[PDB]
Amino acid sequence: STSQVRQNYHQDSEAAINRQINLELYASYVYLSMSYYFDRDDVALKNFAKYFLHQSHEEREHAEKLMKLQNQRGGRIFLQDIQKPDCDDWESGLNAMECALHLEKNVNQSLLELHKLATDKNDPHLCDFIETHYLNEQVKAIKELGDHVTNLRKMGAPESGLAEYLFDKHTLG
Amino acid sequence: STSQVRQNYHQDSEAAINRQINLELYASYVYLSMSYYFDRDDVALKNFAKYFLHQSHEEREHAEKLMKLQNQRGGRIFLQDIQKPDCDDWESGLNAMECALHLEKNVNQSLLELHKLATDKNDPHLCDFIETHYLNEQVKAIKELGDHVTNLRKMGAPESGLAEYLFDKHTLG
Amino acid sequence: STSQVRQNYHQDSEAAINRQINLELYASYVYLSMSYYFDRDDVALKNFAKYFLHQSHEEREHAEKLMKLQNQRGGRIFLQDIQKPDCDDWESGLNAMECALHLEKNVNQSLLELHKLATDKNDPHLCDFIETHYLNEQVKAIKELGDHVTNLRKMGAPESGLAEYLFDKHTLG
Amino acid sequence: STSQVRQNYHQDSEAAINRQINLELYASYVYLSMSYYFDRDDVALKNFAKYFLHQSHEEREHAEKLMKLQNQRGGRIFLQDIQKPDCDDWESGLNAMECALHLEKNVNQSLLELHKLATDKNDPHLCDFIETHYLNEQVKAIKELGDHVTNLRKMGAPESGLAEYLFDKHTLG
Amino acid sequence: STSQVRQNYHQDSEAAINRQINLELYASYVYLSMSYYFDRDDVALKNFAKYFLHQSHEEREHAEKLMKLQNQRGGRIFLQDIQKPDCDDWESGLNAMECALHLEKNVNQSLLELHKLATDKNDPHLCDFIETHYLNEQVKAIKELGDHVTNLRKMGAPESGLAEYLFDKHTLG
Amino acid sequence: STSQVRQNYHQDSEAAINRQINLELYASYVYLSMSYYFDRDDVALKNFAKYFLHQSHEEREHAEKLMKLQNQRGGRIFLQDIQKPDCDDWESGLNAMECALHLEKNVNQSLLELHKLATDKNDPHLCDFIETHYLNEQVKAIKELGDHVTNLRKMGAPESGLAEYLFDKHTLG
Ligand code: NA
Ligand code: NA
Ligand code: NA
Ligand code: NA
Ligand code: NA
Ligand code: NA
Repeated sequence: STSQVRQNYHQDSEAAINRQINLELYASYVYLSMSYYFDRDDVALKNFAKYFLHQSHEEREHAEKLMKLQNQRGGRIFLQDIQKPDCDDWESGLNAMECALHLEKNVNQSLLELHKLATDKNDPHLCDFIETHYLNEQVKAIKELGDHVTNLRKMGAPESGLAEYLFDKHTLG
Repeated sequence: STSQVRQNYHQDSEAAINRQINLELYASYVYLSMSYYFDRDDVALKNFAKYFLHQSHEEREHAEKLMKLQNQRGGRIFLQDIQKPDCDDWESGLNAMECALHLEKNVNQSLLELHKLATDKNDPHLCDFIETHYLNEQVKAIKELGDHVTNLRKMGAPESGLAEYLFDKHTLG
Repeated sequence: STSQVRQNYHQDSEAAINRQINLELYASYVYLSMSYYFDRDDVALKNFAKYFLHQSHEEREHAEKLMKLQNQRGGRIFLQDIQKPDCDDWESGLNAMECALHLEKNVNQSLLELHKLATDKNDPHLCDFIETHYLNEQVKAIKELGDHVTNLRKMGAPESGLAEYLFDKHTLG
Repeated sequence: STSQVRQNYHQDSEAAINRQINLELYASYVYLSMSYYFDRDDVALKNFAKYFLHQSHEEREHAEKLMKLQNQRGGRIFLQDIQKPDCDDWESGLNAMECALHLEKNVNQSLLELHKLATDKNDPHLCDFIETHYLNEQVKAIKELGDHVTNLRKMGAPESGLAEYLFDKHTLG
Repeated sequence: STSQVRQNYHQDSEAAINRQINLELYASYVYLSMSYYFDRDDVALKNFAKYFLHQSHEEREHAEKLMKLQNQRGGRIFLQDIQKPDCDDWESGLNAMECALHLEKNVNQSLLELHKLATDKNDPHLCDFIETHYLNEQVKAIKELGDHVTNLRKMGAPESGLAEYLFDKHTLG
Repeated sequence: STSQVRQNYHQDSEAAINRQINLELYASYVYLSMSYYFDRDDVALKNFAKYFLHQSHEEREHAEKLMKLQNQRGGRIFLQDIQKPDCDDWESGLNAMECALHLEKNVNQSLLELHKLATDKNDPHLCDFIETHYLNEQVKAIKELGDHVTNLRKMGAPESGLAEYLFDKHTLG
């Protein structure tokens, strides 16, 4: 019943990897919802739409890399429903960037809890996998979203529709 | 409240497009689950894994094209949870191909019901969108999966593990 | 007497690196013996021979990288005899792949014990050297050998000589 | 007052990163002083001058990478005076290489103390940043300077001015 | 004790060159502090950060050219501590440009005092070195910073965060 | 039990080929030990290290060519332990070259005894294999090592560390 490849891979780590797969698929779905909000004819910011669609595809790659890790270590993937995002209408480019920053901090907190579990189960391959492929990516994503929120607030968003239009052209274009 | 672009787009068509978006995202998730089943070390058929991962990414493109249509016609996308697939373990390459054929026939039946609704609401742009981008794609997908099931059964799958290995190398490779 | 470069490098870590050098040279020698078994005229599977000769040369590179680490940290290499492999005749391609999987799991267990010693002696350079250059290589090697054993058993090896011939041509060729 | 990006970044780690920035800027300044000592007309070893000027520019890049890390994690850089180096006249190429080895061991000891603090504050992103970008660089720098000191002493430096001239041409040229 | 190359190089000129080396290293350090202020997530003007980091590296080249001059004329470099800059937080892009203009005028006044000393000691090689490599560079730097301050004030900085964002994109980008 | 390919291949020749395989693997291991001695920070002669590592890899190719010969003639390879080299510390570049000359003369004496056995068992294919692939290689290796020992002794090694440094740069570089 145990996989012939499994070695030093605790059942609690296997279950935490399955929960992280679901959270990465959920973040992919939130960014897909934000992307198509900015494609609506009454919002119409195409480079915001492009930026969040690229983030949706990168979160799906993060989930597929954890599914490959679960099979490489001999664990078994167990998928759950992907809940729908908490908003349908994201209000403004600034509000969506602030929601993305909040989501990325939540994903980063889950990865730090997974690292702590891997360290407590003395699984250095899993600790290094999370440090190499996920933790610096999340620090860079959080710093980029914080810079975007700071620039939109300083330019006068959300009240200034000129600010979001020019940020869409000069920063996200 | 009505979109400034909306013309000849009935609320029942808008709701049926939202249900089809969810079904395409669900099919993407079923094929992602099949792909990583064939990547397990106790199944180990890499070209089956590749074939179903490519199908998962194509179903996500089908869902994003319907989200773009909903915004082009001035409807509003409403997302729902993506339910987890009906199986975790798909048994054999033949059983997964038969499950994919069943899923693609279900998706095709939903598209034929959407076409019938668009014809009854006299929406020729939506009828042509479904004929141009979805109905022939589904007939081709169903005929390719039927050919794969026929070849695997004739070669002696699922009992012959030699049959699935050589089908993985010569048809899916 | 202490090297002028030595810093934060405990004598127990130096001795464990010398034991790991010997185990990597021993694994190189086991794979060289398997390679030339499959080159015999009464076994004659050339791509099995090639696959194990490539593994023998990669294990010698693993040993030379640990010898370079021992000199970079100011430890002193102490070599021991390389024992001959436990078998002369490896029986079949499936039996040799299962023996290789067993050997790679043993090498991985020794590397996990070396990581635990480096963590207990607070030597983060040595922990990171082992995570960066050895632990993911071993997880990938073990998953590839597990996939090869699974495919050979499903195709009907070792009893089916047709199975090993076609695996040699289509997977290892 | 807390940065919007800050997560899992303890104030003691932030202060230790500010001290390491100052030590890397101080090492850049020591190597700049050594470089221009070997450019004097009464010392005149141009490849020693080039080697230490390249080391000065690499230590400034090490300091700027830690300043970028401090902003990526939401800490605040606080700069201090850069003290002048302990020598004006470095005596001979061998004495300067021995002083560089001593300086690089001091920088490495400070990085090992920073790693230990990051491990005690459970900050795996900072532990991995220090292992990935600093600890192996320092082990390589210390082993290269130890090899240079060994070769200059064996060739008869500092008493043999022929030894330093030929080392400048054949090893540093 | 006198260098074999020294000719027509007065001890007061040698000491003034050592003070100018320290001032160029201090200006390099002020611009490095400004650069990383604009890289903070709550300021986030990347092209201001790039512009001041380039100025920091050019001031270090100005210091190294004066160290090369001191050795070419047979004087002896004597380094002093590099004091930390007068600010940690530079407030806004306009305030940092005004501080840079003030710093460059101070550096230019020191170079004009060095030229006057070289003229009073009848050292035409040193007068021409300062005119050729430093005085026109400083007039160009001061005119460029004055143009930047004028444009930022006319666009409405520092109160208009839109002004600094668009200046960062169109003038410094 | 006799191989279907075996013809004119006496059991005493088969056993002598197995002993020569072990001696070539032992010489590979002695040269690997010499290579990493010259990589130590207190010896630090990189081109001596490179020269002996290349010799280690060439002796492993000599052993693998005799394993291929044993299978081509239908004999059975029987491997034995590879004993560790007689020294851990090789003293100086001259002493290691003299030890290599002694080792290569021993390998050549074993090959001349194998040729004499093949001639006494009237096995001209094996005599020609040894003349074509091994005897002139050994005469060239012994003459090159004798030239290296002569040059190092004439330059004043081992007492002159300048001699070994310049031989490492001009002859082995
Ligand atoms: Na992610
Ligand atoms: Na579809
Ligand atoms: Na290995
Ligand atoms: Na450094
Ligand atoms: Na300057
Ligand atoms: Na040989």
